[PDB]
Formats: sequence, C-alpha cells, structure tokens
Amino acid sequence: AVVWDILDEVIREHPVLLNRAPTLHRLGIQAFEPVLIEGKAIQLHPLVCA
Amino acid sequence: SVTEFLKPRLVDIEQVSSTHAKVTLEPLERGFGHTLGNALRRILLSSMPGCAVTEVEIDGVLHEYSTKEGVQEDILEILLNLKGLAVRVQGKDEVILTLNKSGIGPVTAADITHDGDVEIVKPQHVICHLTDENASISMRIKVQRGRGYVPASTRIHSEEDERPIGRLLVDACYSPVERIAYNVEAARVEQRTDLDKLVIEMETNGTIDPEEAIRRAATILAEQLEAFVDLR
Amino acid sequence: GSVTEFLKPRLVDIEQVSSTHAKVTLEPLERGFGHTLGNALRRILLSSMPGCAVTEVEIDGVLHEYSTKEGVQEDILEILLNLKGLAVRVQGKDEVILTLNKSGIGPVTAADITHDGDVEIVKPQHVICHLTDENASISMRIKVQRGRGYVPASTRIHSEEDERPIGRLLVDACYSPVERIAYNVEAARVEQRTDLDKLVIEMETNGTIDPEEAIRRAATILAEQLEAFVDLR
Amino acid sequence: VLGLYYMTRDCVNAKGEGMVLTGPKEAERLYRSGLASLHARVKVRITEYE
Amino acid sequence: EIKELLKLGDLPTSGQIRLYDGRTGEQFERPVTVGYMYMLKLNHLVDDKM
Amino acid sequence: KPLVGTGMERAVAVDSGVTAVAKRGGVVQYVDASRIVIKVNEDEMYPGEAGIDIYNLTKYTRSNQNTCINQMPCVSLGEPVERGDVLADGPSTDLGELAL
Repeated sequence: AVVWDILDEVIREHPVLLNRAPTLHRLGIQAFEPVLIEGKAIQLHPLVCA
Repeated sequence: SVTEFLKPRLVDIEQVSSTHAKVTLEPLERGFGHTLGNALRRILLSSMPGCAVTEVEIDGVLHEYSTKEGVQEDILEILLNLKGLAVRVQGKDEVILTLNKSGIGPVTAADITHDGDVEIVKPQHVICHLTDENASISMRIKVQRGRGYVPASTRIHSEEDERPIGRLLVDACYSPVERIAYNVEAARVEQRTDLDKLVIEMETNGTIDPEEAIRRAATILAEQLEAFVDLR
Repeated sequence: GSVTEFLKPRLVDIEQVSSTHAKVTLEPLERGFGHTLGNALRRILLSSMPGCAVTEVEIDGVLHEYSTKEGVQEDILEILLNLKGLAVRVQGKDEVILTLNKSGIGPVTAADITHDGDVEIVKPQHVICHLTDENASISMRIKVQRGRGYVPASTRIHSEEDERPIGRLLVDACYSPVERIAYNVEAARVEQRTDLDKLVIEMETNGTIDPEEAIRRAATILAEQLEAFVDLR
Repeated sequence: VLGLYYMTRDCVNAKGEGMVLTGPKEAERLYRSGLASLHARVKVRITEYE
Repeated sequence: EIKELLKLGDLPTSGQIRLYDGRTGEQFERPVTVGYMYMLKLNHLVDDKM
Repeated sequence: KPLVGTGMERAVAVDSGVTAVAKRGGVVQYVDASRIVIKVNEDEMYPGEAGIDIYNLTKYTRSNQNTCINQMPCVSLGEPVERGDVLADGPSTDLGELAL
C-alpha cells in the first residue's frame, strides 16, 4: 500500500491528455488533472463531453 | 465487531465570518453522510427555537399598502426590514417595543426603546429613511418566541379576524439560520475508497455563531432519539 | 407555550403479521419530526443491520462449483445459489459449522439439516436439492458467520486466507436480513393535543432479526454517530 | 437545460403566491421547507451590481 | 386493452405513480413512469477493454 | 422468461440446436444433472426396440465466443412427455422459450 501512497503523491499536479478518435477538430485532444477512482471506467465532466 | 463504525473526526471548521462558516467531517460510512446532513438540515429549518417579530402597528396605517408621506420607502419595504431584524430575548416570550423618531435620514434599530430582557444584535440595521423634518414615524412592534417558520397565510385565521385598524402581520422567522447547505464527497483511508466525506456551509443572523446552532440541533435530535437507545 | 420543550416518542404498539412481516408504531412526534425520523430509520435499517449468512461450503467428491454430482438434479452452482438464499439465526458464536447428510430419493429441505441447540433455521421449507436415485447421497458442511452489509467473494479471497484448500467453495454473503422498509405518518389523537403525529413503519425481513431489536439498534447507531457532532469544538 | 428550464418556468397559481421575501436565502428556505413551490410568482428584494 | 389490464391489476390507469427520493425522503412533485422492462448485457465488458 | 414476448420465442428456441427436444413420446423414467432416461410408450415403440431412449447433456464447454454452454433439465420423475416437447433447457432458454 505504500506504493499506493507514493502513487497518490506523484500525480497530484500531473496533467494527462485525453483523445477521442477521430480527432475531428483540435478540441478532440484536451488536458486534465487526474483524480483516482476504483473501477475501470474513465470519468469525464459532461460539459466538455459535449 | 459488527457494531464497529468509523466515527468521524472534526477535521476542520473554516469561519468566513461570524455569521458564515463551513464545517467538514471525514470519513463516514457509505450513505451516512446523506442521512446526517438531511436530518440536520430538516431540524435546522423547521424545528429550531427562535425569537422573532410578528406584528407592527402604526397609527396612520390600516393595510400593508397604506400610503404614508415623508417616509422614503414604502410600507412593504419597512415590513421586510422588520422581518430582517436580528433580535434575541432572554426573558419573557412576548414583548412589545415602540419606536418614535423625527429626523432626516436613516431610522436605525438603535432608536428602538431598549429593555434589559432584549438584545438587538444589529442596531446598525436601517428600518427606513425619513425624507424631511417636521415629519414623524411612530410604531409599535411585537416580538415572540417560537419554533420553525410561519408565513402570513398560515397565521391568519377567522378565529383572529377580530383585528383593529392598526394591526399588521410579519412572518416570524424564528429559526436563526439564514441558509443551510450540505454536500457529500468521496474520501479514502486504509486503501478503502467507498466512504462519505461531508461538508456543511451555513449562514445565520448574528444571534448565535453557527457552531452553537449545530450543537443545539444535534442535542435536539439526540434528545428526540433517547427513548429508544437502550445501550449505554 | 413550552415552545422550547418537546414530547418524546415511544414504541406505543408493535404488531406481527408473519415471521417475515412486521409493523411498529412510534408516538407522539412533533411536526416535521416524523419525516426526518422515518427517513433516518429507513436508511439505517436498510444499511446497517447485523446479519447471519452462509460463506463457505464443503462437499465431498466435489472439486469446484462448475462440476456435477451423480444423483443431484441441479448443478452445483444451482445448489450454491439455493444455499445463498438460506436464512439462519445463531446466538452464541460469531461463526458456526453446519452439517447435512441425506440419502434416498426426494427433495432435501432445511429440516434435514443437523443443527445445534443455539442455531435456529427460520424456514425449514426452503428446498436445497433433489435426490433422484436410491443410492445417491449428499453429505456437506457449511460455514456460517456474522457481518454487516454485503461482501463479495472477490474481496473475501482478497482477505488472503493462508493455504486455501482445494475442496472448499466461496459464495457472496448478503448478510443484511432487512428486505423492505416503508414508513407512513398520520395525524395523532393523544390527549386531543394539536400538532402531534403518529408514525408507523412496516418491514419485510428474513425471519431472523427481531423487529424491536432492529429499531433499537438503528436508533443506537444514529445517536452514536450524532454524538460526534455533539462534541464539536 | 431541462432542469434550468423547469426551475425558471412560472405558473399562474402555486403554493404561497404573492408573498414577499427579504432575500434569496429566504426563498431557498421557503422552497426547501416546502411552504412554496418553485413556480410561484413573488416579489423579492434583490441586490445586483454593475 | 393495456388500460383494461392495468385496471384489473389495481395499478394507476395512467401507468404513472408517485415516487419518493430515498436520499432525502421527500416527494417528487411530478408523477413518474415506473414499470418492468427487459434488459440485456452486450458482451463488451469493461475489463476486456481497459 | 421475458414478460412482454412475441410468441416467436417458442419456435426459435425449439428450432435452434441448443435445446434437447423430445424426439419420441413417452414418460420420463430418470433424470439427474446430466442424463435423461425416458420410457417410450407401448404403441410408439417399434417392434424389437428396447422402448427406452437416453439423452446426454452438454454440461460445460467453451462456446465459440468464450461464453458458457450449459444444458439444464427442466422435468421431474414420472412427468409425461410429448412428441416435440423440450426436456432440457439450453443457454438463455427457460421452459423452451428464448431467455436472452
């Protein structure tokens, strides 16, 4: 579990890029600051999903 | 043991002001945050005992839209100001106060007839503006101790239709809370990620600090429950 | 007057229509108190109630749940599903072992389970399997324990029991004995006093838990949680 | 959008029509306490800025 | 015929019922359509794609 | 079963190969988790035949898309069975009706 603590420490300010094929226009790739959830689905904010 | 439950820590309080404050709890079991927040909001809104101003009488007034010269604002505006009057009485549950003034400018609660049993918390509050000299305002207002909230259409009755010309009615916002909100979020401990973390945002008039109000609400609910808990 | 005071509720009446179906009444309650109390009670009752459940099964001659036995009508998976439905009360132990032996053609029912004097099978009519040959026989051991909520078998094995044997099987444990809760509120008549309410709660549960103990336990938990609020600086 | 539309739509007659609220906080209270429905038309004291 | 079957079943004729929100214990002002539906799982399980 | 069906479920479930259908009428003599033994009635049996038919169910096997394939009996001892009856359900079948 110390690995989980380290993992929570590392990403605290580490943006990641989300991409949806096809990337029709440049909005198709965007940057987000992650939050860690159990499960296996990536969770988006609906507004940007539009 | 099955009886185990993760009691929360009073993880923080953040006072934006004497009236405005936030209180946060972490962690709580799944679904406990919602029930506790909902129950507290209910009790604060509908059952908190308070002291409020309910009637006003003015000699030249028969109805809420009775025209009056000299005063800057309309009668309904002064009614709203009275509704906003922060007042607490420690003595009798029913008190009558009078205000009489002739002066250009604001009519603050500082000019009410003071009494040792009653504290106006915010004397700086303005009831109205009186536009001119040789113009006067004269009123009597009635303050009462009650529980919850009562609007005008609720208090009016045919059993109390025997009213004189000079009687007006004010909504008695006894419960001193001005706003209660709570929101629920996720928190993690012991690699568990199925937990409730609770945030409460609160505003109340200057009668009491919000912490005191929350403690009072908790005590009320516990005293309600007490007849059931056979445990120590 | 007495605006700062309150009346207090009590369990003025309790009624039982069946081993599973029960009705409880609280009186008197002040305005608005009825709904908040009913909502809190429903929440806590659904979530928290301690329960007794079936966790481990061991059957001779069976190595895994997907196999089949000679004489049983249903597959092993079906009989595990049947056992998951079992409801049982245990008093003296935090975990207990149950034993079953049957032979000969016919249904096998919880009545055939061999039990200790501290174990109550609520509904022996609950079938488990059918034996369809005279020489067919079934002989099994069951492990029963007490816990809150619901725990999947995945996290159960994630508890990392050292040296897991081969011939023992794991099922999900739905401990919670409460199945449905409803509350209703109506105008009271106590001493002809106005603004009083009578609250009623109806519940369907496994015949295990006592309704009165259930409500007292729920109120206990709620008061305990509120105590942390009472302390706040 | 559906929620906002419902929240702002008024009706000719509703619970507590015509009363006066000294501030939006009291409007929120009266809604949450259930003594007035969202659609009811009322006079309210409001501050704005420019 | 649907209405007749419902009427013999003692359910509301419109098929909408009143409903209470469990999380607060209050009542939705609008009636809601509650019924029974037939649902499938589509063999695109998340753990096969993550 | 699906509550709001279309009647077609019977034909599709029987016509597919997954379900075991009663090729010869009679009375079900014996059943277990995997075997079905049926006594053919006196008139239906051919001269010189043993008058008994047996079926073996595909208990568990890899489907062509990794799903399970299982056959479960849905009759009990001594129940009469009729020509074209369904003795054993297959995947997504209950009492011979499609059960997706």
